[PDB]
Parts: sequence; structure tokens; C-alpha cells
Amino acid sequence: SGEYPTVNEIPVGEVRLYQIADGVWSHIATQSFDGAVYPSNGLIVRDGDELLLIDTAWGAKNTAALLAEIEKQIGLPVTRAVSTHFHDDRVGGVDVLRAAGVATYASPSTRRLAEAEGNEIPTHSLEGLSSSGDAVRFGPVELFYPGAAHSTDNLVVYVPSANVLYGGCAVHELSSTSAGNVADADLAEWPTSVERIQKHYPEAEVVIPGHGLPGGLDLLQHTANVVKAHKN
Ligand SMILES: C[C@@H](c1cccc2c(-c3cn[nH]c(=O)c3)c(C(=O)O)[nH]c12)N1C[C@]2(C[C@@H](CN)C2)OC1=O
Ligand SMILES: [Zn+2]
Ligand SMILES: [Zn+2]
Repeated sequence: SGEYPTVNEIPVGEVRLYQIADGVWSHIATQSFDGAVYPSNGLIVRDGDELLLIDTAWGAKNTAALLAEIEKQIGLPVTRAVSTHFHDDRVGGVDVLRAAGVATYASPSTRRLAEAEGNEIPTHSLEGLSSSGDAVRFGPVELFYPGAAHSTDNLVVYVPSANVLYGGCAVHELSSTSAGNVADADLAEWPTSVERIQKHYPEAEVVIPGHGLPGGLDLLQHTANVVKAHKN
């Protein structure tokens, strides 16, 4: 009823949306992995009379439910999607999206990693993002490659109309004491990559993590702290 949704308020197999700003929503779903249940976020950005989707809802059935929830709550077509790294919480559901007419995109680095590891593969390559600090425009957002962090390919997304920074899994929520799933991370470079984000988006008003609650700019410094402390 207005609070940011968690696993306790999303009925089994469903997706919830949360209005972040005018024309900007997050999507929240839950999934099980290695015997534990986790929430995960994505983004929806209005693109005229179409919608740009950032990240799947972590699984085929969750992503079908995402499309149905968008039709119920917003009622504009999702025409394009960008996946911000190669893991299943970002690309699992791409096959559903593609069969629903959504054009799916990711960096070439994400596409190679997804293919190599057996995850679903976005159709279209996003060039111009291969060096840290690179940025490109994509409809109503800017895509930014900060450098290796949670994964080597992780991208962040900025909505300039609303000063919304979607950090994806390179950014952790304030309540996290842990650096999350670090299996494919670069803990040594992660602080430097976060510093690049902080430098590039100093006017961000909302910062959304890949999992958990949005907040303000403090999520960036908090992430650097928890990553350094994990490494320690
Ligand atoms: C699909 C994704 C994944 C699965 C379950 C949990 C999380 C978490 C996570 C986030 N907040 N707090 C936590 O306790 C945990 C994060 C995150 O931190 O982004 N991601 C997760 N996976 C799987 C994996 C392992 C590797 C294959 N050997 C691919 O790596 C990864 O990220
Ligand atoms: Zn990941
Ligand atoms: Zn993640």
C-alpha cells in the first residue's frame, strides 16, 4: 500500500511496479536461487507513447507476469529492453520478451558472457560502451559503463528528465551489510567504478539498486564501503 515492495508483499509468481518519478517506474519480482528467495529490481521509462524496459524480472514466467502488470498499470507497449549485465536476473526472460515483439539489447560484452554461460541472449549489440566512462543515449535514458564492479560488463542507466540513477547490481541498498553475490565481481576495481558513477551523475536524486530499496546518492558511497569491507 505505497511502501516499496518486498518479497513479503508480492504474491507468488507476480510482479509489482513502483512509481519513481513522472514516467519512471521500477519493477520488482522475486525468485529462488540455490535454495533462497531474493527480490530484484528493474526499470521502466516512458518513451513517448512507448516504454523502454531495463532488465527482465528474473525468469521467463516472472517476465511474462511483468508484461501483464505493465499492461494493467500503464497500458503502453514495451518496444525495447536493455539488460545491464549477463546474469539471469537481467537476461532471464529475454526469450519471452523477444517472442512478445520487444527488441532486446545489451553490450557485446554482456552478449558474449550470456552466450558462454548458457543464459538468454539479447538480440542487438550496444556499441560505444566498451571503455570505462563511456556513455551513449538510448531513447529517454543514458547508458553508462562505469568499469568492472559486480560484473565486468555491468552498465548503469540514468534518466535525465527525472535525475534517476539506476545502478543495477553495481549498487547496493543501504540496509545491505554484504556485497551480495560476488561470484563474478571485481572487488578491487568496484570502488573505482563507483567513484566514476559519483563523478558522472552528481545531480542524481534517486538511486535504485539492483536488489532492494531505492534511496539517494548515499547508496553509492555505501556500496563502496561494503565492497571495501567485504574485500577486507
Ligand atoms: C542471479 C544472480 C543472483 C542470485 C542470487 C542472489 C543474488 C544477489 C544478491 C543481492 N543482494 N543480497 C544477496 O544476498 C544476494 C545478487 C546481486 O548481488 O546482484 N545477484 C544474485 N547471480 C548468480 C551468480 C552466481 C554465478 C554463477 N556461478 C552467477 O551471480 C549472480 O549475481
Ligand atoms: Zn549479477
Ligand atoms: Zn543482481
